Amino acid sequence: SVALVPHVGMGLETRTETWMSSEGAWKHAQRIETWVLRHPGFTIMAAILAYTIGTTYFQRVLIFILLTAVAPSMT
Amino acid sequence: SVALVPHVGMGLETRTETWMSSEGAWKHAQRIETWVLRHPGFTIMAAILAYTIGTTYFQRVLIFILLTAVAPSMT
Amino acid sequence: LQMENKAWLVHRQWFLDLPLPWLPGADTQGSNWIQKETLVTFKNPHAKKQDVVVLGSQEGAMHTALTGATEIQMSSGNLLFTGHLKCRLRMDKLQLKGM
Amino acid sequence: KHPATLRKYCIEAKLTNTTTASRCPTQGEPSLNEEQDKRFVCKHSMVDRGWGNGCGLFGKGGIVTCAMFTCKKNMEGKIVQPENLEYTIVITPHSGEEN
Amino acid sequence: MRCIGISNRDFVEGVSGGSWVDIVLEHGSCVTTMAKNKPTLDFELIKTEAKHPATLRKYCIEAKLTNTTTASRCPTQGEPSLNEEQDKRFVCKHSMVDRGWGNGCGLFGKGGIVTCAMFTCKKNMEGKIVQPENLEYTIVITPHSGEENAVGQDTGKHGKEIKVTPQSSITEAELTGYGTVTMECSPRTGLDFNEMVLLQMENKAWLVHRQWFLDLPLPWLPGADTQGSNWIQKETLVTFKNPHAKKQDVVVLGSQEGAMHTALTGATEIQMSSGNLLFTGHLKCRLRMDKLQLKGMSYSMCTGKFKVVKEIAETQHGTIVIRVQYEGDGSPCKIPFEIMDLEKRHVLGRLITVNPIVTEKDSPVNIEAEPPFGDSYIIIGVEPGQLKLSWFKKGSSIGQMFETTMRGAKRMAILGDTAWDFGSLGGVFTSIGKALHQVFGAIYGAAFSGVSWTMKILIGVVITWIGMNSRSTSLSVSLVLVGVVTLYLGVMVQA
Amino acid sequence: QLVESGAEVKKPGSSVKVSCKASGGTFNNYAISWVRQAPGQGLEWMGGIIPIFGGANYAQKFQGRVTITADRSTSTVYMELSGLRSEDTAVYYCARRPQSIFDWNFDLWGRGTLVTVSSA
Amino acid sequence: QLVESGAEVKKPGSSVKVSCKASGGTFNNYAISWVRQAPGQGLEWMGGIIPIFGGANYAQKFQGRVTITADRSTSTVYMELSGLRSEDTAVYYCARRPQSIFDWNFDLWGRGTLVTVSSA
Ligand SMILES: *[C@@H]1O[C@H](CO)[C@@H](O)[C@H](O)[C@H]1NC(C)=O
Ligand SMILES: *[C@@H]1O[C@H](CO)[C@@H](O)[C@H](O)[C@H]1NC(C)=O
Repeated sequence: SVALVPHVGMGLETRTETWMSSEGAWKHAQRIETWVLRHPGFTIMAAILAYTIGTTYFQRVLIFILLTAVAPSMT
Repeated sequence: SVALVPHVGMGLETRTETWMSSEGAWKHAQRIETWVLRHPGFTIMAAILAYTIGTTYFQRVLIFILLTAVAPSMT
Repeated sequence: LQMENKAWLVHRQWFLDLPLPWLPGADTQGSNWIQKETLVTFKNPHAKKQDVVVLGSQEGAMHTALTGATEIQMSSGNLLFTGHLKCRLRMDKLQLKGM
Repeated sequence: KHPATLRKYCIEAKLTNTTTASRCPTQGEPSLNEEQDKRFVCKHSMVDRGWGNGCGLFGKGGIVTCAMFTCKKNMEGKIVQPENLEYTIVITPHSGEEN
Repeated sequence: MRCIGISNRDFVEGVSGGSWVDIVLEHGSCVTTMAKNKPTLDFELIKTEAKHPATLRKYCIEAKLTNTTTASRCPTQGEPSLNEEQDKRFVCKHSMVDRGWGNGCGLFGKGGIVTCAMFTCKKNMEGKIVQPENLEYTIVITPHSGEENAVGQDTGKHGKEIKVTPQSSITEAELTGYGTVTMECSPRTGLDFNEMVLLQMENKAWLVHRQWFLDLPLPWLPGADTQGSNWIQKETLVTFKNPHAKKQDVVVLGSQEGAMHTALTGATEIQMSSGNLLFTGHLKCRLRMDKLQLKGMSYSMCTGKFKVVKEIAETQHGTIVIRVQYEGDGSPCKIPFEIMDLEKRHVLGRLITVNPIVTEKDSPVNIEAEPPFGDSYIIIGVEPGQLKLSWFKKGSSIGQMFETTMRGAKRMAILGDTAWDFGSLGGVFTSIGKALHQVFGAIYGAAFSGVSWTMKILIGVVITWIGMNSRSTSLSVSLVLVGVVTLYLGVMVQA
Repeated sequence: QLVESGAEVKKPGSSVKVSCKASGGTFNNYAISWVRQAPGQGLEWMGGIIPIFGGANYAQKFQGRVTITADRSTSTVYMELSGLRSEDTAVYYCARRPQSIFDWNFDLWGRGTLVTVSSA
Repeated sequence: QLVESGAEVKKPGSSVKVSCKASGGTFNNYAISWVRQAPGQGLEWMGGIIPIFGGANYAQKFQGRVTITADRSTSTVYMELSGLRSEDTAVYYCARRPQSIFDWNFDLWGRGTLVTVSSA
């Protein structure tokens, strides 16, 4: 879909507001939140995997965050 | 949009081919590959950040793929 | 889920989480859509004039959203050529013909 | 059989009656009659106002614009009762006899 | 009061030894330039026009499929042949179906099937390109005098708009009673239209990146195309179905207008219905104040009584606008204006409307002034009937310094190195800063292209943590600074 | 550039709604005001509006009985007068003016819609 | 349920296309064969096709001279004959049969299109 390749990081931004800046500013985060709410099972598994793989709490937290963001994004 | 929640991991997959299954099988990987090709500057930064954050080679690589997959799909 | 001339069998929670304006289904007059904000965009370029426009046909985006849903038929009845059925088969009263 | 709808998501809409209301700065948010109409989409924002604009207070005045939301095409999410399913199964005796 | 009452109004003070100041004019923002013994002028870039566009590519957003036809060659005998595969306006697909004595062949394997349908375009998403030469800019220069012109019949008497194009570097604007103002702009560098595309999709237009435009996954035509039927990459808008491997069928995807609108998030909408009008972007201009004159010079001070005909109004820019009217003799005279302290000992305020003058006996002149923070007196007129107006300014000086720093940071965020010549007057420090900014911005844009604000914030947090947990002070400070800047950019980006 | 609705005959106690179709340029740049003139009487200001901003202000004589609205999707401005009476019989004009609070020019005038309050 | 194309009068050396429009059920469930009967001569089988599958087979006499195709969008079957000549004059029929490779029972027929290779 064309919708999966938005025009965000093109470095053309001016002071003028963009097409759906207000709408699309938080839509990705809202989608991730909704997906996490609807799929508590995958979040627990991701947390366990991040704790196991991550040596330190920074590595663990980063791995968990990245896994949780990726799971909806690939879908 | 509505296209960002594509009804993928919902179960209820039978032995009959689903809607747009062939394309959706690899569309996401294709878009990530195209993003990495068009934006090699961020990919190098992700590699450096994963190497620094990662303690073991497996952690480095896992963080690298997670970052490079989130980067395009993040929005 | 029945679109213009195509139908799919989809998860119900997935259907209820779709970010499009919806009617309850008991509405005969419409005119009470719920998430109208998802199909319109309000633009205030700079801080001079405020406008609003619609976001265009969502048919193709919906098709993209339907990947992984099995396509069914809903024109002349709701026909589903997908899925299984578990049956227990009793051969007690079944004999070979012309033994 | 006998499917029942539960939503009628809109995939293509339009807007026909765009209305705007403004209040001079410091005078609080404006209001529109349509802002209580459910067949209308509204949003509150700010615009720059001053002597040139016609307010007289040189600030950011609240502004609200409303447009009538009308649906041109929708997708029906019908449901069926699990008791209304009907599976048709063909049993053939698999003889050499022509079908 | 066009440039008054605009939130994005910026003050520029002083000119270089040559008496020029270079400014960056953005759509939606105005510049008020003021220098000693010079008139205060308001600059507003109000129109950007792109002329003689050329079609680069034509995308298909809605299609129809007809003339569907199938052909099959049963198992082990090769591949089916359709005469439609010779035509490039048919979309074709190959697949296998189960075949046997019942289907119509003599073997019992996976036969070969190909389905072809004729692809037709219903709605287009043309993309046009303009050359930087045909990039006329319109700028309106208004002498910030306290006298304004009612809309209609201005005919350049007060408020002059000048067209800036790459053809002529010098733009002369003759402002009556003020001499001539010479603009010297750089339209070839304001917006890199070479990398831009003017995308036009059904009475809406967007200014998109050329690479992003050419990477769209839709059927398209070369732009040089005339027949309009050899769409390529048609497989992005047509679906091929072989559900159980028993038959093959083709459907077209739905209208991609909404998906395209979603994809256009982050692109500034423009006008392309008639003229290719842009109302976004900036224009860096060098302002020649050499031949500029205060209109009220060689006037005598007004000795008569003044009256305020409209209560003092404070603007968003920390100033106050006072509408006074003269009731005295010697009508073409200059208004005695002062902003003193509560003891009337020191002069605490400055005039934005420098050298206010009375042109007619009963015409209201509205003066904009910058009062000091706290209590002060606005004193208008000579002693016999002198107006003693007391004013209070809410803010503090530290707060104003912080606000100025934040606005400068934001300007460095929307603009790049171009923010270093917004009010520059030569200067070795300015050039050094601009060069360092160019290098750093090159590195940053390389490392953060195609990334959303959430990704920038995450990366900034990660970099800041790496710096905070770094043993070396030099690397620790470098990483912390980079992370702070990246977090700030992610917070300020996507507007 | 300003076109008004045709003359109509109302009845006492009823309401009459008038319109002015500004041709785009008048909208978004200027403001529209409504002035009536009872036969044999001088011009009277009823109110005005900035169609781009919407807020309408009224002469305190007509405040509470008149309504000014603008349709941004049709570039029209409507005037609504309720509680009509014989005295309200007058021609109603709409004129455009700058959005500035100090300039009340009326260069362009509507052709005037006569509103008659009677039975015959 | 099977309707053929109208009468066609052609000239020697040309090519003629004949249209046979079947219903939905006959298009997706049965095969369609082309039989041409020359003036005062017996029936002859030209070829056939499974419209849903679309692979056409022809009599050995008609290799390189007859093309049979189906239009799944309009649910139509066409027969195209190249090198029209005097002996090609005949009536042409489209018949509906099952798609099994053993049963050729034509339980449905059209009405025949007279491809008259002559001048009138
Ligand atoms: C929209 O405006 C038209 C004007 O002709 C009016 O007839 C209609 O009732 C309005 N619709 C609303 C207010 O929903
Ligand atoms: C498509 O089918 C129509 C009949 O509906 C026919 O007139 C047209 O020639 C066909 N086009 C092609 C390329 O076969």
